[PDB]
Amino acid sequence: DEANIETHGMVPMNRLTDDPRWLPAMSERVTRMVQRDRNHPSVIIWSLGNESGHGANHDALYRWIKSVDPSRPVQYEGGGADTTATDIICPMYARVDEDQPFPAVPKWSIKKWLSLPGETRPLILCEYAHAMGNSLGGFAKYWQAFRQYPRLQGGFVWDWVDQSLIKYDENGNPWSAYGGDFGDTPNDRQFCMNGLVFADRTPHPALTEAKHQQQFFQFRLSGQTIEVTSEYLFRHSDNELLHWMVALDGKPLASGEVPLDVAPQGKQLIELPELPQPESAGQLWLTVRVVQPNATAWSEAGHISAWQQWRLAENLSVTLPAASHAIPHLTTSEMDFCIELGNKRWQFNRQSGFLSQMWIGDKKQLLTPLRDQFTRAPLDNDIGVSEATRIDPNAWVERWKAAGHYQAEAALLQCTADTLADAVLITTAHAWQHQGKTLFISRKTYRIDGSGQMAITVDVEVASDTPHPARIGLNCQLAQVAERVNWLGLGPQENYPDRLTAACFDRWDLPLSDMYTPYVFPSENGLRCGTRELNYGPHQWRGDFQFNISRYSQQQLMETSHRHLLHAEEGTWLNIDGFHMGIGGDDSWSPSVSAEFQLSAGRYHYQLVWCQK
Amino acid sequence: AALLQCTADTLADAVLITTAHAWQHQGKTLFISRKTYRIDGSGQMAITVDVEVASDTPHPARIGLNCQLAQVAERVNWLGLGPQENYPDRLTAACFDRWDLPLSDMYTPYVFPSENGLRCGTRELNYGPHQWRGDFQFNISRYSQQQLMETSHRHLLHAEEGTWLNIDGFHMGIGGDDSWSPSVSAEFQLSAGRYHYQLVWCQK
Amino acid sequence: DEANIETHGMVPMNRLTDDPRWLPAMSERVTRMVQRDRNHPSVIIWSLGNESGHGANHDALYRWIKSVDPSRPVQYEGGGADTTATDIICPMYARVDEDQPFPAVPKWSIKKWLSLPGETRPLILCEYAHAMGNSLGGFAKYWQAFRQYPRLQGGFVWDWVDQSLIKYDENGNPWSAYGGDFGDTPNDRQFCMNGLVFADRTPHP
Ligand SMILES: [Mg+2]
Ligand SMILES: [Mg+2]
Repeated sequence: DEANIETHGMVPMNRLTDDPRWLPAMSERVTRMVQRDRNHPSVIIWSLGNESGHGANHDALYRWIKSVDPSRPVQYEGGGADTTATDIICPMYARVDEDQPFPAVPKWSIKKWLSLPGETRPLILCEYAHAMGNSLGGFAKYWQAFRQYPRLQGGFVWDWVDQSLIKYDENGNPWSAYGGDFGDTPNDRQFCMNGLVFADRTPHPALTEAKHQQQFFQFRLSGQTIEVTSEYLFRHSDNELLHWMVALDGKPLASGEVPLDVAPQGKQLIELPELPQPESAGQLWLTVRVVQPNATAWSEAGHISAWQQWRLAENLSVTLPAASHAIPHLTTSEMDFCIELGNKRWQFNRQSGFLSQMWIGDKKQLLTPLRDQFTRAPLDNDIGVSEATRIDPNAWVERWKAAGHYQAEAALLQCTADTLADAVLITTAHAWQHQGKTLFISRKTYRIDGSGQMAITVDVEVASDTPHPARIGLNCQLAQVAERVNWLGLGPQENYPDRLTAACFDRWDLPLSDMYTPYVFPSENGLRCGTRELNYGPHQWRGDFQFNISRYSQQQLMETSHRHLLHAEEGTWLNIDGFHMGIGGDDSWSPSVSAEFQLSAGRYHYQLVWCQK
Repeated sequence: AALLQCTADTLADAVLITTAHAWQHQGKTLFISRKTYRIDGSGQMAITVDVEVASDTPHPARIGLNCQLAQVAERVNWLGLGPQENYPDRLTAACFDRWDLPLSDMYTPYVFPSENGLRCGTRELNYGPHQWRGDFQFNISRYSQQQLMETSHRHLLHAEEGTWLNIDGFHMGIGGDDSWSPSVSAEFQLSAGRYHYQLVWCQK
Repeated sequence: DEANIETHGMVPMNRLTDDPRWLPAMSERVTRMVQRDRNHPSVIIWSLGNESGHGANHDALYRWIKSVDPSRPVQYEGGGADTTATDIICPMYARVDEDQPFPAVPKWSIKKWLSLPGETRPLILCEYAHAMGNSLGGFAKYWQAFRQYPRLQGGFVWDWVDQSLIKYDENGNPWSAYGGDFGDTPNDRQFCMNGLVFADRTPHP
């Protein structure tokens, strides 16, 4: 609970608090709270105010709470969260490993706070993990330090529900309004969402990550025994059933159910029976989940609370997919390479050096040719506080715009034609320049198998002065529209290379509209990671990659502002990428992507195989 | 090892020979490797290697290749890091510059004979009439690799004929903070599952 | 500086120390040190012993140093390096990020020592970075934490010089001998080097 004080506008932020002419008007908002809310059993921590500087009055009211009710502690944040007007330390937005110094109000690192000379109090965070748009990246690193150290205690997540308002058009259909669009000046135009769910209510994708790291059971594997440990403090395990399943490539072999009962703060060992070993290639996966059988007051029957996955002993493929008896044929022109095989054929535009048109039928498979891609639509965690009038150089979007990633273009260097005994090999190199400075280098080889599949190998090379690029991959525009998509990898939600601790590796099936996640502010969405097989319509893709298929393009998400003004384009845009950047973050105005997950190797490699039917 | 496949290819300006291998033991397949050989028209050679490691056997030591050259020279010339030795976990001391030394300083005689003398992060290697380009780690020695494992003292080693040369792509940190428990930290182990490297042989 | 006490063989390692029949023979090796080395300006930290368990005698001599010379601190290692017989924490071979638990004598992580409930003293390591053969790997990670945190202070490196002995063959040429090759039983055959330089002297890499 909290009184009603905030003075976040004055210069400096302790003018109306330190001056003692304002003591009567300020001490009628704390006294008349305590006399209203002191019988209830729920409130355990009082708090004075938020973002109002430090002064003498915040020391004056503190003994007034601590002298008329001694059974609860008192918490206060502003001024650095160390002063005499508090009992438990509570910084806002403090990082985990790195630290940043300011004049006169530092924010030290969370492991460094406790070891300063003469410090004994605990530490509960008041605000962490800002959550606008795609966020809650790097969330898993907090919940290792929260369980290893004894004296850290946890934190509070900003914020739960959106703040949107509705408004009607001339058709009668509504659309969610935001910020300063009613007709006021001035405004701030994006900082009103702060969403973990929508305003309906209907859950974001970002919630099911926070469900997983906060679970009440912890599991650990050893040999052939599984170990279950608890995290309750008062309750005995009355209704819990364990549910185990072994899996090979989407085909089940063994399953079972074991009843469970653990003491508080105890341990239990569960012995697994023998499991049959397969003969073909594959990685054996093990999945364990926890199910309640009866209905409580706050849940129905059949609720799920905890899960965990591991990798078991495996076996690797030995034989070779060879061979077939069909031989491809090729022929040349001054604009196009024509490589056919029976019904199916391929064409190569000379000047772009790209795949111009692929054929099944008598049917146009594609419109836009096969091309590399090096960027994304700017999310909220890299737009900063920059706008069209005031600029800021430390944000990511202004550095990329400054160097010229969005503007640069390619120039061709070399394409050669080769004919093997069973295949053909077409080699092509490219380079991207801007204002006379050479940005990026790429070299790729195309191989056309005799069976019917295609083998593509890519070698990219990045200069060391320009800032680090967003993605490394390629995209295209398919012409047919289907109903469902089928991927073999991770699911069922979305996930990024920094937020992937929540999924499990299994087969999944969904229709098309669930892949697009409509945010209120339109940006990039819907990448699936770690997959090994992709199936859509009549087409097939194999390798190790990250992907997203969408109805919408990539440029139109960058240009517009609202979510009700998007229109559907024809065809389906498909985007396949090799290596990708974490999103963070812990603030939204300073960059907060951690250094381990950036893209700074200098050299990279990836391989993929196209296939029909 | 057991061989699987080798094919011969003739381009317009080059030739391409493709070869795959696999290593097994007691009926369980340990390691997989696939490599391509390309012979340029200028005089140089281009070699590309793709290796693949199973996920149950513990993590291997190095990933590379070695050979036995027949001529003996006086000095070696490398372009990269120097002048001492360095490993991928102990490399904060060198600087990136040209260096020149005679042969005997490359072998560091410990009293207990073991592995020694890898140079890391280099970009050019020159010894005698030969030339190697890419991005790699290397050591050239008078001694073999097996005889360092077998014996016990340092005064009982004898010199073999020729020069053994060893070139490696990716390598393991050594630690450590104890000597009875393992102490190599988890960040510098070799657990990706897939790896890639490329190198170019050249004469004169 | 250090007195002359080590009892690393008995079972358990506090038999000859906790039993008070051995107090006179043990308190003639600390008293006659302090009266020999107290005028010099170089010594700044006294130390009782190494690897000898914990008992009552190590609490008994501690006030005897801290009552006849108050101008220097007193350091002691064994038993977990937390007990009442010391003033500055000194674990041996403690790691930096991961930790390993033992029964009854843990070795917690070096950033985790200072944040336990009711702990205020500094921390100087007594032994770190064992150095036989190719070693001193991962050494750079200590010297980031030594400069970021205020209250850590540094450590001591084992060991400086090799312990080799010479012996002659029939040719007259020498070779460095090690361990149990003279003709004794038993032996340990590699743990005598611990080298940062050779025995000449000539520096390691
Ligand atoms: Mg405010
Ligand atoms: Mg000892």
